[PDB]
Amino acid sequence: DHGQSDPARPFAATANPWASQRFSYGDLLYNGAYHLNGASPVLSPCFKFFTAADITAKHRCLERLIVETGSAVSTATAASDVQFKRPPGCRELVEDPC
Amino acid sequence: MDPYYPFDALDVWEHRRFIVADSRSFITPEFPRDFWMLPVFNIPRETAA
Amino acid sequence: GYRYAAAMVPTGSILSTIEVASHRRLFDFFARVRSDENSLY
Amino acid sequence: IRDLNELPDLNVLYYNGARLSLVALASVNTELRSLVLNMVYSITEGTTLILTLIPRLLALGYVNALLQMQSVTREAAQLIHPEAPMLMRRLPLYEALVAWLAHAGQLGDILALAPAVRVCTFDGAAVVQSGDMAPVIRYP
Amino acid sequence: MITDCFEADIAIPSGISRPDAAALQRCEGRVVFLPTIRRQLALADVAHESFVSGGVSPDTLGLLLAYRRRFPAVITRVLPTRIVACPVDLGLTHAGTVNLRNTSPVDLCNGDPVSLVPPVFEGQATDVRLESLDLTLRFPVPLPTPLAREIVARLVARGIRDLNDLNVLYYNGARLSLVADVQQLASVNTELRSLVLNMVYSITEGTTLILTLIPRLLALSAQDGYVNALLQMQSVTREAAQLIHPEAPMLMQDGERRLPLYEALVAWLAHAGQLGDILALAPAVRVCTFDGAAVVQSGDMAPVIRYP
Amino acid sequence: ARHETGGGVNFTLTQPRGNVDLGVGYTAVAATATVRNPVTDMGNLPQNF
Amino acid sequence: DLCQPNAERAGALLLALRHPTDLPHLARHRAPPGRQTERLAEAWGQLLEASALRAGLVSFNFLVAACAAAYDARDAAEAVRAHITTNYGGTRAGARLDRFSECLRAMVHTHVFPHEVMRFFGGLVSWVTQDELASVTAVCSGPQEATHTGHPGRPRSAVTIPACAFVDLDAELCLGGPGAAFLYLVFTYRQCRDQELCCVYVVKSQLPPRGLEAALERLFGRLRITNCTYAAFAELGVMPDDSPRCLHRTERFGAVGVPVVILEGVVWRPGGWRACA
Repeated sequence: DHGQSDPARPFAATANPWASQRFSYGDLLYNGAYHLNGASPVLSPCFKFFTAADITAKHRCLERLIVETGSAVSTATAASDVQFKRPPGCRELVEDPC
Repeated sequence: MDPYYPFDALDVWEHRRFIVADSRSFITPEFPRDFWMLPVFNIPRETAA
Repeated sequence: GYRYAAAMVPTGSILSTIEVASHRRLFDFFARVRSDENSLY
Repeated sequence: IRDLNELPDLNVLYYNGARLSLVALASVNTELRSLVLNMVYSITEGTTLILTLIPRLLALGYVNALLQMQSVTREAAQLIHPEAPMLMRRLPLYEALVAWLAHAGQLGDILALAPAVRVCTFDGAAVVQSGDMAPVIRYP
Repeated sequence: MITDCFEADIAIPSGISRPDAAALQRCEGRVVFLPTIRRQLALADVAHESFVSGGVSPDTLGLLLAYRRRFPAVITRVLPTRIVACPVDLGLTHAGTVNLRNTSPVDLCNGDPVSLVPPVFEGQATDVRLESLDLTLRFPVPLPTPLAREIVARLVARGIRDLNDLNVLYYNGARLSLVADVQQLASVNTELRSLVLNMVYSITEGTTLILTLIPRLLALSAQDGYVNALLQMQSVTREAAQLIHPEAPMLMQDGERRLPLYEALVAWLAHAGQLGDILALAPAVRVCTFDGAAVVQSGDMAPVIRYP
Repeated sequence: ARHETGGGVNFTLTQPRGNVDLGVGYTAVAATATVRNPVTDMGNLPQNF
Repeated sequence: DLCQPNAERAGALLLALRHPTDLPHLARHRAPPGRQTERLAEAWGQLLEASALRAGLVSFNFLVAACAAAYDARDAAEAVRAHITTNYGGTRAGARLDRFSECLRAMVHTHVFPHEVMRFFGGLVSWVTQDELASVTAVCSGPQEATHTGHPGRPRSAVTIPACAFVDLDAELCLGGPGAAFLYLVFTYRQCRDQELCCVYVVKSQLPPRGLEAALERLFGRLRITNCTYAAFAELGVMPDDSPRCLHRTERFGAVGVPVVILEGVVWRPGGWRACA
């Protein structure tokens, strides 16, 4: 919603038009929903920022959210040659501020 | 007067529940065609002329 | 559904004998076992 | 067969996403030549007994109407396409089906390649790689 | 044991004279066709009276066709009250070693598969008849399978002659002829139908690429002694290339992405390589004697291992 | 559990268990002290689509 | 992704698969001329993009609802589809259903047939799951009813099959004679221009495997005229009873009751496939 302020910095609606807004330039690329780069094994770092599905899903309990972001499951792999999206099997517990 | 066809006929088994790629058939009456008369239109006795 | 461990100690005995499947309508829970089924254990 | 007159492909096979090289060849073509001389022969005396017996009978009862309707643009077209570059004393037509079925049933035992071994891995990998050992049963 | 053997039991009836009882103990390892895999049967269900069709006795060529609708079982012990038999189609023994018996006049080698055949030979149609029970028993004949592929090949080929000699074999230098007999035209039409369906399905668009290579062969059997010994004296391709010069269609419909010859071989094996099993029945049994010899002679028992 | 392979014989052992965390409210804390080798070289590698 | 040992109870069939990346290349060669070779490369490519929303596994009850659009009563073919979209682990398995059946309808068109991919794995005795994956245990050979299930409270497990795939042949031919009964998997193909169906059947019979294709001529000669392989079967196991025993109940897969044929005392013996061109 760009008819509204920004919870972070309220006096503006957004820092970019080209990114924030639905169907922006960015969201077209980096929304996991549009499933654009889903072919390539290489990690896309920003995938978790623009993906609308994830954020809407997570619950709002703060008591709970803490405990998990100690045990959060990284999206990347440390055996990768370059860097890779995690193979579906393996898991690494990696605490995420983001 | 036989209509043209590429094929003669075949023998195929078809189960009821498993019918796939459905089709339809053609209906002929049960009486001999000697009772199925030639078409007739009676021209009225007079013309509007 | 039916507690076998209570059958090891019955309250009383049934003195009449009839093929029961006829009256199946009468019962809440009913089962026939041929010889032994693996559920009993 | 194509060396007996190959192809752009057919040197390449894919299994488990992996490439096979059947080339790795001059010895191999000399080596497997006797299967080729039996596979070429078993079809040629196979498909000339059919070509000399379907025009022989076209048996009239239900075998006639069942065959050519099922051979409509399948074999009856392929018959005249062969008999375009072909034709139609006594020929020994019935003594050769004996000699053909004995030979064709002989290669069926060879080229079957029956499995002697099944693999029921337990507490191990589902895929056993090259050089490694795989547990082997065949009986229940 | 329930999964390892399956001891199907033919019950013997009550009234049996001791000669007719001593006949069945002489039938220790024979072949008996079961209609089901029941554990309780009777000799009336085994014998030739259960084998005869409605009104009409089957001939030898039909006698094959009602074998393959049944279950071949080997008798293992003839008890005084019943007969114990083990079906081949499930699984033979715990250790998997059954004793058969060569009723044939043909010896076996080790590793020969064993296809069984009715009493086709001359002076051979030996049916143990129980006169106290009014039961004959056609015990079929175990053979090495290249005889059993050629014996069924003589019976079909004689049957097409009657829709308008051949009855003489050889095997290991032994001349043996089979019984020339009248044939039911209803049964031969089933064998005739199984050729035309199976031979036409083995014809593919790649076969005309192969038929262009026939003048290569007659050019080649004039050079190899191998191919000259391969074709035959009684071949057809040597005659159908001296009258016939074939040629291929020069280009194929999408002939680059697909393989025209490779699909012809696979279609040929699935219809013509299979064809010896479609007419006759299957060799579900072979011979692996342990320590005796390479050859089990006629009349003598031979151990048996299961065989695909 | 006895399941034979490779000519050998395997014995797998298992001890079923259960865990309840009988604290109410947070009973344990995990603090991060130091930092070892940062794994990923901090590079400049552009992405290709 | 595709199979769920959690939702499906102990005693179901399991079907293993091959490796998936051989699929887009073998469709380019085995296809008859005049068909789309690039259909399997894109239909399977939209299932990896649908199951993310590698020789895995597909269980039996998952496979029934994909071919449910080619079964006649169709009342219980939709009952299979009811408990899959609501109980299987995965977001929109019903979107995978209309994709994996589209994968299956891409198999028959691109001539890489589905019987050449599906491999019999054993019946379910136990399974140990985790994130994204599970350790499935089964019985590749033997009987069913006496397996160490893992729980010694319930060391029993019976075979369950939904009623759209279960086809007898003893009642349909008045064959009331007792004897041991055999079990068979049967596939049906239907090759037409963009009207292609799939069906999975599990046939019980007392017939020899040599005396089975004549019965496939009898019931499934209907698709033979429209089709040159039309059927492809495989052995499954043996009921060793002189009187083979069947039951017909409606088990509750979560909250949905599906009519399920119960088979009793099955001894598993696998086998190979067959083509009938």
